[PDB]
Amino acid sequence: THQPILEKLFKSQSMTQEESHQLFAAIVRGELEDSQLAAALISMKMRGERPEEIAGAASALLADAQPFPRPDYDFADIVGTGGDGTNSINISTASAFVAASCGAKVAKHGNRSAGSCDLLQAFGIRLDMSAEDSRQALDDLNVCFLFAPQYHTGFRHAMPVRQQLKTRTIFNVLGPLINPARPPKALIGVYSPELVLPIAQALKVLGYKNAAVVHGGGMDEVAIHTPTQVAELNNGEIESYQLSPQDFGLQSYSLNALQGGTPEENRDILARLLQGKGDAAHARQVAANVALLLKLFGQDNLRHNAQLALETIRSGTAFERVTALAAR
Amino acid sequence: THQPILEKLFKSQSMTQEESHQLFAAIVRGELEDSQLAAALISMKMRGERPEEIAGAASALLADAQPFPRPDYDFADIVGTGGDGTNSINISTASAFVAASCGAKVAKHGNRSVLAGSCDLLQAFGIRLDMSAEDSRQALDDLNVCFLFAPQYHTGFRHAMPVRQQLKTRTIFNVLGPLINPARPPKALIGVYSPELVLPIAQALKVLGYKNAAVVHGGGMDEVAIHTPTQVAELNNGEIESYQLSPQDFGLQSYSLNALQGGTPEENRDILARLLQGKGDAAHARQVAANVALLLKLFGQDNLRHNAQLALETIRSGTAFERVTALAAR
Ligand SMILES: O=P(O)(O)OC[C@H]1O[C@H](OP(=O)(O)OP(=O)(O)O)[C@H](O)[C@@H]1O
Ligand SMILES: O=P(O)(O)OC[C@H]1O[C@H](OP(=O)(O)OP(=O)(O)O)[C@H](O)[C@@H]1O
Ligand SMILES: [Hg+2]
Ligand SMILES: [Hg+2]
Ligand SMILES: [Mn+2]
Ligand SMILES: [Mn+2]
Ligand SMILES: [Mn+2]
Ligand SMILES: [Mn+2]
Repeated sequence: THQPILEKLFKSQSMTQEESHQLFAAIVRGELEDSQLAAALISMKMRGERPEEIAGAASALLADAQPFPRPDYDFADIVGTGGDGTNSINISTASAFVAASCGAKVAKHGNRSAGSCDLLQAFGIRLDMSAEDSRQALDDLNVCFLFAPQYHTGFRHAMPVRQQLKTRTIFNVLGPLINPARPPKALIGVYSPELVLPIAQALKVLGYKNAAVVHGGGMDEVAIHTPTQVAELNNGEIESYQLSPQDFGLQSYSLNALQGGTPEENRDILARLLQGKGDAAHARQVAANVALLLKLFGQDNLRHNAQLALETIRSGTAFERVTALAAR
Repeated sequence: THQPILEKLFKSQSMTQEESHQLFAAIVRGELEDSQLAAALISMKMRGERPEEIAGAASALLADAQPFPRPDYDFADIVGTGGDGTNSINISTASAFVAASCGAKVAKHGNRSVLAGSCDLLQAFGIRLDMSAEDSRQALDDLNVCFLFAPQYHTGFRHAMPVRQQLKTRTIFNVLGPLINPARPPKALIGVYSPELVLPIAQALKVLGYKNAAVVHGGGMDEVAIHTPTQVAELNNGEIESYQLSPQDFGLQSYSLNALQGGTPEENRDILARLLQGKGDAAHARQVAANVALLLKLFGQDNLRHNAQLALETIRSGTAFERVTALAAR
């Protein structure tokens, strides 16, 4: 029992990485009451979560998470906090398939909201695949999907309070920092510009090799309808800069061009897209995100990266990868 | 749905008395989930509850309080937030019967918290905690005193006890108890567990429209003390004045906090018996004399030395215990 930590929080005092690790270890184990878990989440919220706190929390959740045979070769994650406000299509999910077809190995983590992960079901992709096969799919197809629920069983002890609270808390940012395959590289999108730098520093503490945290025009990704604020981690060194669609040799578009629809529609969108028959704005936003991710693998010419991602798309070869995966 | 108010709280913004009233008017009817109530309580805790918010919340609780036929003559309450970690004898309860024995009408409101409490004492004396409002009002008319037990008049005060004990930390609820007397008295001697709550609580009382009141804290006790100076905030004719009083201001010897200490409920019951009968410890009598003395100030009696002297003669007289038995006889 950690009463001692809670009073520290109630005094607008931040926890140490270890104190936060304890608190969140007890949380995913259901050791806390609804009221306590809520007081913890709200006290941290009002004060403003610190990088060491976010790292300690994530560090805890991963410890509880189910095992995954982590490979040696380089692979990464392309995931975002979501809830950006601007109803858009599933950029990250599409980018994972295009990236896997553009050289990179992507092990994506994430769970159903409509929304995301639901259209993966629609493509006939068993969300509860075994850690054994996902590792296999990753080696053979350069991509796999790790559904949070089966890896973070304890995450359910926090859902009720989160829902009833209907407000943003540290759990919104801990979603992307807990891939059970512990990837060394990652493209992480955040719903707010103020989150870009904090997360970056969190990933550093978590010891990530190469990573990028993005936000632009309200999107928790790389934007085509406006500049994207970036915080890149490399060699334990962080750099801040901003990118525009012309930096990928792409033409700036409009957010509206990237607007979601419904289960059936969106399935068609991503299908007819990965098949190389979608809109131009859709192909652009994706290639832009894949282009920045490829920079985490050492490919520094964003324009060439974008051109390749775009041709890989138009190739249709990506969709043949949701099918190869849908058979296991 | 009060989601708009909860989102405002999470941004370190204060609610208006109206908003506060709405939010707590929902809390007492068990309409909020444990998570939401706890979030609401912690967010106000961390920021610091304002006078206007304390009033809104109290107004809400009083709205759902069972009725009580409020007399037109002057009467008062004498209660504190408790929880001062002092372990002293029951000052306010004793001061309640002594004040009545010399002419002051006292309709004391008592909260629950545990035996080990003022109501547990009166219960030990044989007093009916579930006496009807009519009977407590009839006792106030003839005996100058009566006890209004919280659980009997504030049925919604319970929908918060589970969360309150789980959180194991102070919240706005610790200070609402003393402000929700169901008879809505025009005068009151309220004690608080910390010096910084004196002014805010007196400011809330004014907002709630109290005529004459005094909020105090003295060397750790939520009562007027004689072992050290007492922090006071007095409301009179619509204005609040701040000052401290000292034992000497009452003409009383200054005894230690330790000499006021109590024990088991049984010790506490007999201690209060001997005291009220005019056979207790000097420390005990003196500490009560000081609280009754300030109380009478709310009744236009401005000389504290005289007030304290009257309280002492009232105590050695033994009538205060007489009124105890009489209250029990009903
Ligand atoms: O609150 P909402 O607006 O519904 O968004 C929240 C979701 O968005 C993110 O998807 P991810 O980062 O995996 O990107 P995707 O859209 O490409 O799946 C995240 O994984 C959530 O599932
Ligand atoms: O149990 P605690 O942690 O101390 O907190 C609650 C206390 O508040 C009440 O005091 P009251 O106003 O009735 O005055 P009295 O106790 O001096 O009679 C009650 O009698 C308890 O003493
Ligand atoms: Hg490529
Ligand atoms: Hg009197
Ligand atoms: Mn995304
Ligand atoms: Mn997104
Ligand atoms: Mn008291
Ligand atoms: Mn007391």
